[PDB]
Amino acid sequence: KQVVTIGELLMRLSTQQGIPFSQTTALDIHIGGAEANVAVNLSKLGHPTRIATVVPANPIGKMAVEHLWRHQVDTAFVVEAGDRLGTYYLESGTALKAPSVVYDRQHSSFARHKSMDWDLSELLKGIRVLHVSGITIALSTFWLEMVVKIIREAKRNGIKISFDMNYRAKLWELEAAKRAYQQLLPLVDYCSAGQMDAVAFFEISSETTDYYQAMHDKYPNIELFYATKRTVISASHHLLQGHLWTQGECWESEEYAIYPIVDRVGGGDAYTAAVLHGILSEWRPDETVKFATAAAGLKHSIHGDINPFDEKTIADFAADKS
Amino acid sequence: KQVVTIGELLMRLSTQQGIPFSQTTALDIHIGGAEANVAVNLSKLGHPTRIATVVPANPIGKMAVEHLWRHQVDTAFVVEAGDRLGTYYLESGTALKAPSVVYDRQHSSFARHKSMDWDLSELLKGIRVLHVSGITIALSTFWLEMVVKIIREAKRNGIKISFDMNYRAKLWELEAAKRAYQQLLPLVDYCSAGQMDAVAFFEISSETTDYYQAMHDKYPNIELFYATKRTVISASHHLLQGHLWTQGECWESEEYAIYPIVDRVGGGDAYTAAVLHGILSEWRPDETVKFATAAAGLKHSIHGDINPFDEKTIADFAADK
Amino acid sequence: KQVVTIGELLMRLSTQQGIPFSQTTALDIHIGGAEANVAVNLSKLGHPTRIATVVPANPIGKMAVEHLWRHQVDTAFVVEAGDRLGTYYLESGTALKAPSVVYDRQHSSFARHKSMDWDLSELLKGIRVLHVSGITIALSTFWLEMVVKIIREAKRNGIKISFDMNYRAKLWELEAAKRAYQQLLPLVDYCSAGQMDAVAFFEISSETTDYYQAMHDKYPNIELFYATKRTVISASHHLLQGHLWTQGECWESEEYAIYPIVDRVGGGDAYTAAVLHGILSEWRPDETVKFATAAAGLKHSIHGDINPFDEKTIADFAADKS
Amino acid sequence: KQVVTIGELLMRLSTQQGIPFSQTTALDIHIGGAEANVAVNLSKLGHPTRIATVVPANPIGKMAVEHLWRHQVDTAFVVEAGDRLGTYYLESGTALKAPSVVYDRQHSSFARHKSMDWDLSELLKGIRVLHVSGITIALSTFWLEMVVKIIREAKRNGIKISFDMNYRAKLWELEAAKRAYQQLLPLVDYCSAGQMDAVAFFEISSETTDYYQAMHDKYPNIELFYATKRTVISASHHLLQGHLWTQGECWESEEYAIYPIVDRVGGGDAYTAAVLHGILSEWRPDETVKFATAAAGLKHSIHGDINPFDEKTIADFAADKS
Amino acid sequence: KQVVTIGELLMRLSTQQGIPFSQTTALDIHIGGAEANVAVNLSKLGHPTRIATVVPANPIGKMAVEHLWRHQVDTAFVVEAGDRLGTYYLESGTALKAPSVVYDRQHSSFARHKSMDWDLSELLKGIRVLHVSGITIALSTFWLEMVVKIIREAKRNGIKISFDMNYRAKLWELEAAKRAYQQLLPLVDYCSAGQMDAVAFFEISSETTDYYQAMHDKYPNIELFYATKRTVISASHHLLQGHLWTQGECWESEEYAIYPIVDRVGGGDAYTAAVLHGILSEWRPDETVKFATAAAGLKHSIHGDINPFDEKTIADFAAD
Amino acid sequence: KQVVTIGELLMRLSTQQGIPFSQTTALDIHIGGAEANVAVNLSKLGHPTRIATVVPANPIGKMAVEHLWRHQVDTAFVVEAGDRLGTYYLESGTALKAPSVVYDRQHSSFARHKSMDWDLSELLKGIRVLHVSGITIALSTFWLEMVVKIIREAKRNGIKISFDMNYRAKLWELEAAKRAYQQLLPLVDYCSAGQMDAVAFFEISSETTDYYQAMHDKYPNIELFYATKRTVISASHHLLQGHLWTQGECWESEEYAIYPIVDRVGGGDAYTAAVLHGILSEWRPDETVKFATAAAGLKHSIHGDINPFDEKTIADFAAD
Ligand SMILES: [Cl-]
Ligand SMILES: [Cl-]
Repeated sequence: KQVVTIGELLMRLSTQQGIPFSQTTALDIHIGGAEANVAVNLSKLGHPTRIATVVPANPIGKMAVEHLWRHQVDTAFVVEAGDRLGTYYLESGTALKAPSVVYDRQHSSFARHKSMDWDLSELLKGIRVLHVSGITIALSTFWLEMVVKIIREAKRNGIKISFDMNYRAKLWELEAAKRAYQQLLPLVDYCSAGQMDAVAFFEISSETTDYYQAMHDKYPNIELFYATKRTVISASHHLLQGHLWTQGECWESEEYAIYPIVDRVGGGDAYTAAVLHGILSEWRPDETVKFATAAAGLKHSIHGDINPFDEKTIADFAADKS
Repeated sequence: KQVVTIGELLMRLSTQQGIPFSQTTALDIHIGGAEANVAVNLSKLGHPTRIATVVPANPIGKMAVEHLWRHQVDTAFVVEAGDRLGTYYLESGTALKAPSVVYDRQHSSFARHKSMDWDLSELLKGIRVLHVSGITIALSTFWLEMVVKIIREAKRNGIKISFDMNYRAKLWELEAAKRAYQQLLPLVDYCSAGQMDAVAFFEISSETTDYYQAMHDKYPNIELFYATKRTVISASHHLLQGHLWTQGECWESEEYAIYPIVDRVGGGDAYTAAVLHGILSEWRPDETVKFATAAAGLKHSIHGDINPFDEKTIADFAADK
Repeated sequence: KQVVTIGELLMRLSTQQGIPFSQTTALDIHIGGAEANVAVNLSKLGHPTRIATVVPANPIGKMAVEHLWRHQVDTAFVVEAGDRLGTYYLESGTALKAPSVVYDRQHSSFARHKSMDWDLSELLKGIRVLHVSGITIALSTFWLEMVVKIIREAKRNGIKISFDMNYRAKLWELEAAKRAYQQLLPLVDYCSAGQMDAVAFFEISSETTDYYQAMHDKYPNIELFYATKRTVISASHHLLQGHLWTQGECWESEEYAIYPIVDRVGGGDAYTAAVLHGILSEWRPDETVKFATAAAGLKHSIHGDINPFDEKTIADFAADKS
Repeated sequence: KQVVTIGELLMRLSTQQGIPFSQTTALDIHIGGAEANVAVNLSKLGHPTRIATVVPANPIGKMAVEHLWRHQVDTAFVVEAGDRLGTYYLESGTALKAPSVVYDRQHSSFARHKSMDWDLSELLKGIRVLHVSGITIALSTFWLEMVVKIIREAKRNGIKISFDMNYRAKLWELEAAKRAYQQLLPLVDYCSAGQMDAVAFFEISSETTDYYQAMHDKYPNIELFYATKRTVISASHHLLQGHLWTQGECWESEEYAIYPIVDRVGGGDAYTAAVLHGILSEWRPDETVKFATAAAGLKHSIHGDINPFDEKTIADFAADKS
Repeated sequence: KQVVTIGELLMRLSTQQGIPFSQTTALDIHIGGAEANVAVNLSKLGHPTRIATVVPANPIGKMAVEHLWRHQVDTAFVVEAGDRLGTYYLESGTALKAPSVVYDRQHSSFARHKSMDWDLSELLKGIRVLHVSGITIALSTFWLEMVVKIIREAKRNGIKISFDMNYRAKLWELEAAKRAYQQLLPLVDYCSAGQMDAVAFFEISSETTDYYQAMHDKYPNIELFYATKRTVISASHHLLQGHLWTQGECWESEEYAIYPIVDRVGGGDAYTAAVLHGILSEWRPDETVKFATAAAGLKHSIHGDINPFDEKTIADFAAD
Repeated sequence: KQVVTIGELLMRLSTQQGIPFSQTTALDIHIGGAEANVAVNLSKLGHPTRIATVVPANPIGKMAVEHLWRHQVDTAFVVEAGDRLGTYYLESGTALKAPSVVYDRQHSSFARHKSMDWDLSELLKGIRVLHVSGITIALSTFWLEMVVKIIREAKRNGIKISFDMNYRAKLWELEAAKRAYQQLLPLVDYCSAGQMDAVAFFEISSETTDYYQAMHDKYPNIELFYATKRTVISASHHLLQGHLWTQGECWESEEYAIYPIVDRVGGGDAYTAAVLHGILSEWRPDETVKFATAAAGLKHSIHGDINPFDEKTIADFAAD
């Protein structure tokens, strides 16, 4: 089954372990972006994927396109426009010192794009699932409205809608995010959202124990919720457990202890891609949460945004756990 | 003798020798900017310098400021504002393949700045020379008009004005630049301008042999012109010779053959700083052009934007070859 | 215009400049191979390409496959078989000291392969040119035989044949190579071959000034020959000039001086790809040889096997010299 | 408020993780020195600092000076003389293998210096605290007596005295050290001393649980002691807890678990500088000890000798652990 | 006391921490091999060592030889032949991700060797201990029979036989290996072998508790058994404890917690060499097991196959 | 034929190309020293060599020793003593910018040595040639006198004396040097010296054209002189030609243009070892000067102090 996604690619520029911005003489490059990571990760698990996106017509934009080709993501729907690819700087963290990020994504070709450049019948042909996150819709009114527009056209073709809340304080205030999420949520089939999202965006009280049930109660259209519970002990030591709620039941993976941590970035996108894989493969929910959590766990040992492992490697690891 | 400059600092991100953008997995970092480079270079030669500039209040902007501290450039007139430090990417060149650049300087804190945040009584106190380049005035109407205002105030106080043409095609059209240069040129004392500048912006004829003389006729206020003549044989082999015109005569250094080339970036800025150093030390024109060309030559052997050598090292090389 | 090729992919393991094997602590990796480099270089110039080849079903085989995806070479006709990817070690050379190689390509999946795993009608569907080199047919009788079949099949379909003599002493002795070449030569349209080839394989006396006219006389079928004239001054200083002969006239490029030299490997494949490009573009001879020599010259400035430049970048450089 | 310090700068030359001296092909460089590190760290926190020190008038000595500039420590009192900058080699440690050091600091300019080249009225002008360590006074009888002469001039002018025991087996015998310490301690206001110090140098029975109270009885002039309690589990796993004793009370921070460890070097200097910052800002004991332990903890995540964090970053971290 | 060994050297090509094969642009080089590592590690502890082995006459073969010179192993019995040095690729593991290997050792000079190029009275001259492992004998029948001949001759001379089982499933079948081990075990004095070995090759039921006693009973010729008990929590966290059995008593070290892990490769070879060192120095069994476990644990902190520490350093750590 | 040398090993710490001291964050390590380089280079050409030297008993001293083991130089005559290994820093040079050096060799274990810790009969056993340079004798009166003492014992045993003037202004003034050279020269068989040496230390006038003949006249015991003529165009472009004088003739190699230059350090030592190799192999002078000049030329392409090429590789290059 084929999947389409919508999202911005960024170049991440990272310091080496133990080196602060103020002492760095070189930066490691990684191409990534929430939705693009999900496309790459899905393609790793055998799903043909495609992404509607925008890059500048320069060598840096071309690196982003090359990243897609390398991981076999269809680039037919990459549009060339604007003046720059967005970037961010990441200062490595270890032990007591948390990673630190400086964004430089504003004014990017994507963020500034205001032109309807996609033939929807074409973008959506043969597609089973459409995936997008709250990062994209936060970038601008044009993007919020474009995404809704595309969601609706997809729903009319019976395409399933996957939505990753992915709230980023750095991108918008809780109230604006909330207004926007309330326009998307009634249109979603599969939703990545956790307890914090429940309280901030679903009017759920911090008090309620079964928040997934109350989230479904508010938006009965949502068949399935998925997220990880992360316990941050330090920048080098997390506990990680997958949750997947559907049909009135929460299914949980085993809890993994991850230490040390090579690179947590994209850990969430690995999880998301792995859940969608299980759904598309029509697995039982226990099988899906177990596989997806193993995938996200393994991603933490790999520098860069995307998860390099094939399905067999992930499955084998999930089976050793039990 | 103190020198003040005005300009934007950029972070350069470079590939390693022989590696194209498409295969690079890491980029080397260097902080620089034409006027900032001149400031640093002058500091290395014993001149207290300061710079009026703008950076974001984030760790990346802090990197630019720390670069100034490291090289003993006064930072009291650095202004924090905006959301980003401008950058550019540089793909290494060697042999037949020229270096290649991709700018990402737009929307920088400096470029977007529209606020008069400099106390001029303070900025210009104790100052002997003010230096600025054509890159700064190409960025916006505000910077063009801001530099003009500081210039006029500067002259009022008997401060000498050093102006580096530094036309960049990727910043503006010849016509726009021409109009702007026409506002600055009448205010300049020491001008870094070459043969293509004379044709381009001085309305000088292409045929004319004594361009410096004719440029001076056009703007009699300009006491001295300085440039290098670069012969580009390959990305790894240049010939370099310094020119310095004043009082009706061109003075020229010996011609250096530079090969291979480690990093030509900031080579012009090393020249510019070394010329200014000579003027400030009241050297003769022959001593100055000689010293400055040696400085520029040595810079080509050093990765990054600034010239690491002290006067003695530069002078010993110049007197050597 | 599509091109298909046949050839082995190797992993090159290279020392850094000034570091001999005996002092090296790390080796840089590059994937490459004469035909694959031509494929990749043609793709860089806008020609859809595909390649018939063999790699093991392991992570190292996979790296060769990923190399192809990265550069948009079709991999549908990559076959997975055998036990190892061929490799070779390269010790960098500078100034008086020449580069030095230790091959480790024996027993590669490609070299060992004895199975007819290609559907010829699929492989040649929509193909305007078939390219292959002396390396491939030297590897075994199976490969010589396979190349012959495929050419005869291509020839019947109106497909042009491109052939790189690419004689390698390490792979076979003159006598064997010559008998092999004598089967292919009457079937070639475009031929990369130089004076040593003429003397070695075209039966031409070394006393003949115009060897190209004589080689053409031996084989009136070959519509053009191409090659570079390399003057080795040192490991860091070469002169390079392109030749292209067709219809009774040798056309020459300017002679470039190349110093220093970053990486000469694949310079010949850059030249080949560029010449084929000019042919498929139906350019004039003087334009082609000018373009292709610039391409090959620029390639010397880039680590690894393939030429990273686009057409406009090469053509801009070619037009600067004169 | 302004601080003066006295001490030698060293160039540290470090192997990479997991690489022993016998296999290293490059060494990473860091400039440091107990007192110099304290100066840099104070300056990070807003305190103008200056340092009386000696370096050779050569490019290596210059690196030491440029390190001071970069971190805005006043260099007006750096004296150029002698033949060499002291160095030491540090072999990385991880897990069971402890870091290993080899000093190459004898015969340095600082070590051999015998000249009184500092105008004291200028050196002590506008100063509130003078800081020095047992490292400096161990280097020579000249430095021992020079530090004594300065502290005495300082004390006349109403300046507080900060002393860091910092006993080094490598530098001297306990008894000689003991005798030197007996000259300094009666003269100190703020002492960095642990229980090891208490037993070895303050003649406090190792039975004694409240060693600070006994140390105070011995030296009633000492207003407050400070130190970290370090529990070494391995070279990659330490527990760290700050202690600060003043007017009859010991005040503790939370105990931090640090793992892995990036670079413990200079962690004590980060603690020392943080404590002094708190003393200078007139914070309460519990504030200072909490802030300083956090500063020291974070330093462990950074390669090199100095702490790169600003006050807000440190304060925010400290506030999160509560 | 001098030690001789027999074994193949391989070049290991490794990715850096956190980098998969698919993204690596360079590979770090390490020379090693089970028996070659034991030889180097013994030399580190003051024992003159030598190794019977085969490398190609090319620059890569030469790297293997210079590795031996660097570490003062005698190379008089290195033979040059064949076409290639065997290699393998190692993809780093950290935390949940286990390291992974791709072997490229087949058709190696050592593997394809069929020529008896060693003067045995010279190779064994002045030697106190002969060491070899299950890796060598698995490579070819030629090597199996070569090793047997050499053990036979070594025994006539009063030379002690050290054997490391080192079963590698990739090299041969359980049944094929069982039959080789049966010809060797009756000839062994010091044996590196664990509970899995006891069940797989000594025909002991997985039931028996005191497996070493049962192993001794099967082969009363074996004076000492040694092995580590390793508990893998993750790729970055192992527990490690040494065992040494002799005269009907097992002797155990303290259990070490190792984390993170820099490079576990050659950890067992470090253990083997240190045990042999203790035996040759005539230490008590408790000193030996404690010393060798310390040695093995420290090796985990060092990139590469060999243990760079001297006796004093290892001994100081064991005592602290 | 075996060779003994006497000299100090230094650790060289270098910046990478285009990086000045002021911006470097790491330094590359190379072990070397004029005489130690000669010993290593001779070993590469098949001669068993040994070196009398001193290093500290610490891990840095050990790196110097491991360097010798790796290149098969005998270390039985390395003595451990004192507090530090000498070092120097080298700032890379390219094109117009010459490399720049800062020495940190004073107070080294070797520099400060004052104890006769060598059994001369053992040091010289089996030796055909003894080599030393003006660097060693300049370090202290102890080393000057110790070098003479060893030379004399060597001559009593028919050993040939190879001396490399190698005057270094950093180490001593011309007068003191000349004094010392005047004790050594009457004892030398093979001498590395050029025209500047002739004027400076042989008291030849800068008028004489045939300076070697005049130098021989003064010291007829000197069978042959050898040196390179270097023309420095830039830090990345040198011309190099070898000279070799014997039996009243100067033999010159072809002239090599070297560009770019990877690392000139040890270039002279490569020349010296290759010349000695030719002498020991009893080659004709034209064969020797051609081979040695090629050796020295190839060295310029290799990072570090020592020449990695074998004889066949150098000979093949010379023949082109
Ligand atoms: Cl770690
Ligand atoms: Cl170069």
